[PDB]
Amino acid sequence: SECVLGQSKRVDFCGKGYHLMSFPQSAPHGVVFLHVTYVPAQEKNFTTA
Amino acid sequence: SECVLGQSKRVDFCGKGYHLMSFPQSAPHGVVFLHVTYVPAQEKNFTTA
Ligand SMILES: *[C@@H]1O[C@H](CO)[C@@H](O)[C@H](O)[C@H]1NC(C)=O
Ligand SMILES: *[C@@H]1O[C@H](CO)[C@@H](O)[C@H](O)[C@H]1NC(C)=O
Repeated sequence: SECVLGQSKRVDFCGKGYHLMSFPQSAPHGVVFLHVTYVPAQEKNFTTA
Repeated sequence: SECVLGQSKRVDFCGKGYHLMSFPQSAPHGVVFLHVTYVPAQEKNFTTA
């Protein structure tokens, strides 16, 4: 309900990183979610105020 | 806590649609929530960019 039908702000609920969308996949006696997430990379130091 | 005392962004948690607010009602050995919800209607196709 929260990952597939929507976008969840809950941290590490629908996968690590910032959630974008999820895709359900069937399995024997279960369900498999492919949690697409946005992971930042290669940060840079900056002076801030 | 989440539906009555506040507004829930969780999809299909506090009712089917965009949750506005909920109202609790007591019942024997349980509780009843009246989930007020905003569901859109009257769609119209439009070209987008
Ligand atoms: C920022 O600078 C500190 C010390 O100069 C260094 O240890 C750190 O790795 C730098 N971070 C990045 C992302 O370059
Ligand atoms: C939009 O296009 C579809 C094409 O199948 C059509 O059925 C529908 O009536 C159109 N308008 C609405 C109400 O979204």
